[PDB]
Amino acid sequence: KTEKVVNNGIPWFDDRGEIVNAHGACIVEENGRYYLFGEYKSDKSNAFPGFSCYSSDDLVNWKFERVVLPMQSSGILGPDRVGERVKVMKCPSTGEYVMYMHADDMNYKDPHIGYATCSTIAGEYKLHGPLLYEGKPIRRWDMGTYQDTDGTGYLLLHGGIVYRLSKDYRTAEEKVVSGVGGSHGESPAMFKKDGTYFFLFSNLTSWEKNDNFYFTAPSVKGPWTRQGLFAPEGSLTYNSQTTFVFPLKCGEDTIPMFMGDRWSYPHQASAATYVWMPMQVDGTKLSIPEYWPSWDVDKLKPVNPLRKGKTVDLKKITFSKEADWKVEEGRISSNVKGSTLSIPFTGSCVAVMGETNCHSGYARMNILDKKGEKIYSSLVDFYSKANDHATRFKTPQLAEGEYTLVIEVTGISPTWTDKTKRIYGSDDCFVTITDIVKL
Repeated sequence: KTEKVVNNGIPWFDDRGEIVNAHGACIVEENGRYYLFGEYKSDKSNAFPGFSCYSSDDLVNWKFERVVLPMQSSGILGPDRVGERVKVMKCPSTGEYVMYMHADDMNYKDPHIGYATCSTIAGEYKLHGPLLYEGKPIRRWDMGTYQDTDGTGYLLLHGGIVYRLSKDYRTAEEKVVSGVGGSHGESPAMFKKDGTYFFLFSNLTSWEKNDNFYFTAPSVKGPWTRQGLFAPEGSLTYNSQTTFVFPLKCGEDTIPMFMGDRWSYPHQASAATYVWMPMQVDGTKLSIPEYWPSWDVDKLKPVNPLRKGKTVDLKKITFSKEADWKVEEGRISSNVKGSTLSIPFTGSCVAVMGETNCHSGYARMNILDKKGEKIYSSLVDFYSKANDHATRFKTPQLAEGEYTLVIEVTGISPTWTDKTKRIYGSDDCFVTITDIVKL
C-alpha cells in the first residue's frame, strides 16, 4: 500500500530509510516524476554540504537520486563556502537543465548567484561559477526562479529584484524589476495563476519564522501591488519560511502548492522539516486559511490517519527517573538532560505527538532492536516560537519484529543570532509528549 499523505513538520524517509534532506527546495516535474532539489544539510556546520535530489511519482514517497552538486575543491562552492536555495529550470531552447544558487562565505559577506548545468535532470551537474549580469557577478543573497508561460526564464532575488535570463538560461541579460514596493523581503518565490503573477517573500528574521507576504502583478515586469499576508496572522506562515510554490494538477485545473522550510538551526540535517499546503486563489487574493498537519495529496483534503492507531497509556510507559517528568492527564514533559521514555513496539509504525513551544529543545529518538542495540537515532526539535500541538515524529518502516522506542531529553536548547546581534530561539530544553500511537 503506497501512502498518499503529506505529514507537515515531521521528518520523512526515503527508499534507503534515510531522512529526506532537501531544504530551501524546489520541485521540477518531468515525464510523470517529480524531482525535489534542495540543500543536503549537515548538523556539523552551515557550510555547503551539497545539493541533493530526490524523485517520486506521487509527491510523497521519495527516492534518493544523488547529491547532484557536491562541495567543490575550490571556488564559490568550495571549502568554507555557503551554498543555498538551489533551483533548477529546464532551458526550453537547449533542453539543458540549469541550476542556480546563492553561494557565499561563512559570514554571508561574499554573495554570488552561481549556476551549473547537466544534460539530465538528476545527473552530475557541472558548476560554471557566477551567473553574470553586465559581465560581472550578481552579488546578492536569497534567490528564486520563475519560468513564464512563453518559456522566458527569470532569476528572482530578495528585495523583489528580477532578472530576465538569456535564451540559453546561462546569462542574466536585463534587470526587468529593480525592486518591489520598496521592500526588504527575502526567500523569494513566484508563480502565475489565471493571468495574475504572485511574488512571495519572508521577513528578515534569520532562521526564526515570520508572517510571509506577497505582491501581485499583471506581468513579471510589474506593476507590483502589495497584498500583505497569504497565511493567517500570527501563524508565522505555519511555522515556515517560503521556498517555492509548485503547480499541483487536479483534473483540468492546477492548484498551487506552497512549500516552506521549518528550519531547525543548528541540527538541520535531522530536524529541519517541511510545510507544504495547497493554496487558495481568488483573483489577487492568495490564502492558506486552515493548517493541515496531514493531508492527502490525491484528494487535497486534510486527513488524520495517525490518530487511527492504538494509544499507548502514558501512565504505563517506562521512565528513566520518573521524578524528572511532570505528569498530567494526556501530557508529560521534562527538561532534565538524559531522562527518557521507553516504549516497546513490533516494528510497525509508531507516531509521537506533542507540543512545541518557546521553552523547548531537542529530543533524541532512538530505536533499539531485540539484542538492545541502537539501529536508529535522530534529533527532533520541540522548539517553536508559537505553540503547536501535532505529530512530532513517526518511526521509519521496519519489518515485523522486536523493538524499543527510546525518547531522550537531550538538553540542547536551540538558539541563534544574526548580524543585528538579536538572539532568537528557545530559553529552555523541554520536551512535551501528549500521545504515542502504535499504528
